[PDB]
Amino acid sequence: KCPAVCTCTKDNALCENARSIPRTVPPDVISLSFVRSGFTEISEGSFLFTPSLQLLLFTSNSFDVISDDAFIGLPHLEYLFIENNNIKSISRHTFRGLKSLIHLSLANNNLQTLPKDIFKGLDSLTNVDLRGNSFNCDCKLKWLVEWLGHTNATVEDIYCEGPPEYKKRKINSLSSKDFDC
Amino acid sequence: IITEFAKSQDLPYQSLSIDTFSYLNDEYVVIAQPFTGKCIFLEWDHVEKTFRNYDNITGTSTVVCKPIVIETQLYVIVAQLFGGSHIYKRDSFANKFIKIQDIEILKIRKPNDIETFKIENNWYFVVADSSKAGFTTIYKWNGNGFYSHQSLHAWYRDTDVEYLEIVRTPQTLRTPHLILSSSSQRPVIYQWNKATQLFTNQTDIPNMEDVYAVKHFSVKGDVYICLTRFIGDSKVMKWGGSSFQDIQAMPSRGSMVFQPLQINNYQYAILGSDYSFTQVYNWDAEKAKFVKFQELNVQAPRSFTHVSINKRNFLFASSFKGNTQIYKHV
Amino acid sequence: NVEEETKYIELMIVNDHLMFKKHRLSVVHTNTYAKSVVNMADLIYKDQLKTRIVLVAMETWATDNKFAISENPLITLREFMKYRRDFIKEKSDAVHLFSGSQFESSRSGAAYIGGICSLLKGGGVNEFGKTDLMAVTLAQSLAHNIGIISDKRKLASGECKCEDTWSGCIMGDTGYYLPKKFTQCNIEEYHDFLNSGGGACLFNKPSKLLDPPECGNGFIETGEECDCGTPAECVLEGAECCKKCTLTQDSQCSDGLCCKKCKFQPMGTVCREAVNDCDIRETCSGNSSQCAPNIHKMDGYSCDGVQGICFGGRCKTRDRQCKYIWGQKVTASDKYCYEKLNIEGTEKGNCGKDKDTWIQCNKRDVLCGYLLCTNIGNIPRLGELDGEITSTLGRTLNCSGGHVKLEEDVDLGYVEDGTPCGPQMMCLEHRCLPVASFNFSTCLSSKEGTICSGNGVCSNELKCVCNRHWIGSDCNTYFPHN
Ligand SMILES: [Ca+2]
Ligand SMILES: [Ca+2]
Ligand SMILES: [Ca+2]
Ligand SMILES: [Ca+2]
Repeated sequence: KCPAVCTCTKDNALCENARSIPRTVPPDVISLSFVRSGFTEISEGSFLFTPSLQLLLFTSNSFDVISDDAFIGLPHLEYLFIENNNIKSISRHTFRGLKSLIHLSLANNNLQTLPKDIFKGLDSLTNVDLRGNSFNCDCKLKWLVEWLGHTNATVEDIYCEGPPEYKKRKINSLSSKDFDC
Repeated sequence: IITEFAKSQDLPYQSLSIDTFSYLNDEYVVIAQPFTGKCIFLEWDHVEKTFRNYDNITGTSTVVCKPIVIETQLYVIVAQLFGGSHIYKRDSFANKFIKIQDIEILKIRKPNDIETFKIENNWYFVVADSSKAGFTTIYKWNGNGFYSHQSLHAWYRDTDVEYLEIVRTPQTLRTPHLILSSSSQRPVIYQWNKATQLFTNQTDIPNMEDVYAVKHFSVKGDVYICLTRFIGDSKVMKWGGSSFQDIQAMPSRGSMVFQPLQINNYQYAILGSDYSFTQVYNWDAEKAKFVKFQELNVQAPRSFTHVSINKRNFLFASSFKGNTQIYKHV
Repeated sequence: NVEEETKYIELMIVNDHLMFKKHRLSVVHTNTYAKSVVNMADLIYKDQLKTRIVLVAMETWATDNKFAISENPLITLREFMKYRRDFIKEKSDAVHLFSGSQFESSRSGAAYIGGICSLLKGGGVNEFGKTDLMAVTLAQSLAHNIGIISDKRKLASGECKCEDTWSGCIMGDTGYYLPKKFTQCNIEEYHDFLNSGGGACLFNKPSKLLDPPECGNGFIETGEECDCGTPAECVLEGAECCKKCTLTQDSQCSDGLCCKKCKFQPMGTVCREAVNDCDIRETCSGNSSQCAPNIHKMDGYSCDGVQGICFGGRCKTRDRQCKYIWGQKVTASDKYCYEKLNIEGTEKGNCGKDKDTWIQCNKRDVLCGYLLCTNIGNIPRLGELDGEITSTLGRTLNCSGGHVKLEEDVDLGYVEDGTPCGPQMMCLEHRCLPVASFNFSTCLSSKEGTICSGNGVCSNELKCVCNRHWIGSDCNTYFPHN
């Protein structure tokens, strides 16, 4: 049933200060949240037991590493809001299997770099949010420039925080060849 | 010292709308409880320092209970999803509510919001009808009842209606306006025609699609509006004289309410969330924008109402899935 | 029986140019949106109606609209059905239009009542909205297609009421709080429609979908040999037959009516008994996991006694029409009413609504004109009274009628075409015309003026359902066997 650490509801659970990922959450919920939780590492197969999740949210957490392909068992997840956290490392294959994700948020995570081809396979994406970050616009970030210039999903404006010669301009305005590094 | 919202009471029932009014030099609170069909009236206990239950109006599925005070007489507009909507009058002699009028079921079918306003010493209320068959209708008080005045937005599923007064700028005076929010449509602004006594000149608010609700506030003579989006970006816009221009955008995760509140000449905005915490915003006068102030833990907030009692300020948060909460601004 | 089996609506969705525009001019976005709508509608249907909504085809009008979309849902429905008859060629149970425009009526969509499994009526039109709201709209349109209507008589009489006072029910007008459940009367109406022979095309399980195969969806597609669906309910049936979408050594099936205990049920066993007179019993073939598709007698056979002719597997009479329009207590009025009212009458007996002189029905057969019933109430089960109820009086007979309309221009107050006005004699357009005018097809018969060489019933697909132990194609050779 509902964990004592989570303030669940009929179709929504709000796990605050949880030190581990709940596993016995009732299968009637379609929205799970994690605010200021204790666990600092999302491992593979942490959401297999809850196939009814249509919305997943993380806020104000502190994450060291999110493991490869951590969102298996969610074939109906349409919204994924991993925002306001402090993630030191995000894995390339993290969003594997999310063929129905229409909205994905990675805002205010203080991220400085993103692994190459992390958004591949998300054909259903209609809105990607990446504000509040400190991405370094250099030779390790051609893929995001190309994807932003080639994708059709609505991505809001984001700003560079890398080299002094690439300060305060839209990555959408960056060119694939223009990378002095 | 700094201010903050401290929890005061937990009322063990769900609610959709919470309203306050002044009746005979006393302050009252009306709570619409959806699943029991009750308009719960609360009064301030001057002895126990609590909000005591005052009276009840029994319905079937009540979404709104709007109180209207017309010349020291209290009328309550009760909107019901089932069994039709009715109008009640407070009979102070017997200390009970008497049903004085019935709204036609064919006209108002699926109400979602009621807004009351006064134009030139005339009292009106607008019901937002969320069904295609039912139209958003304006009712006018003629001295002994409320009768239909105008239907506005035909074949649309209106979810919210907002009354505000803004200065269009070929002029200098401030004129009445109505803003209608409907499903899958842009918000619509109506302008009051003094000659024909009707709301005319339908105009859309651009770039804002599927806004659930609009609520306005004033900062030093400038009128702003808070735009409510369920999932996406809730926005604040400023009236430029002929149109609204974006001021800032806010992350919305299950947001059904974006309420501006003015407490002790301080401008606040509370953005609800069904999937995360509820964020209270403070207006930064120097930056002319809202800044994060505090987080509230309320289960599926539906409305936020400020109550002032003999220099004590209370915040009523209506919870659709849990216990409606009362906060104190300390 | 018909109520425990699972029904499958093979649905095809057409997105017009406005719906294409509403999704940023992208085909993939429109397809994904429509798939989500169909999936939520299927979720609504499977729980209560025991029916699956399967999306088998789709087309999007990326260039422009093939016809003018009107703000009237009924005109749009008529035009879309004409287009589907003339241009759409995919095989499906229903063809519904997803329109990006907004209709100027009380309804978010229009569909033909009981018109499923029909080329001319099997479809509807729906207007754009939120995925959940538009899923509800598609659900109610398909419910109209499968004979589910909001019974005005019982709703006014309070015989049945929606159990949800907050969100209402699906058949009612929709507000912000969307309905989720059908009334019990809606379930009963669906069961009555199924028991009357309707929806005979819903008993085949789709083999090809628009979705990539999933291990546990339920449908056996290419490559897959067995599919019992989700393992949660696979324990009840098919647990020992299919595992991980793979056969368990010696196995013949995964599920199905014609296959028990992982073994082909012997040929000749009954998988579907006839629901009425026009239906044909289905027997297992001995080498198939699912029962044979629901076939019935062809259009032309006699049902009940002599008062009805099968049309789509359903008996078509005047008493049944009276009950369908007014109520179960209502019965067809006596032939005395017809022969003494339709010959000479105004607003009480006629065969047309011409304003000049109405219609003076000829005494050849006046059973094809005004529908006169007995014990007619004040309001009909469905439609709208175009006028006032007729009331006309050695026997005294209560005799009444009406002018109920519907989604089309057809007047329900007149006798439906195809109703028997005599022996070998059946109505057509307010005129009792011979059966040869209807141009009914026949199976292969060897004798003179017979059906399948005498012994044998001609099915709806124009194949001879031979009698017991007659293997021959035209039912001519007796082959003993067991
Ligand atoms: Ca309002
Ligand atoms: Ca079929
Ligand atoms: Ca499959
Ligand atoms: Ca059959």
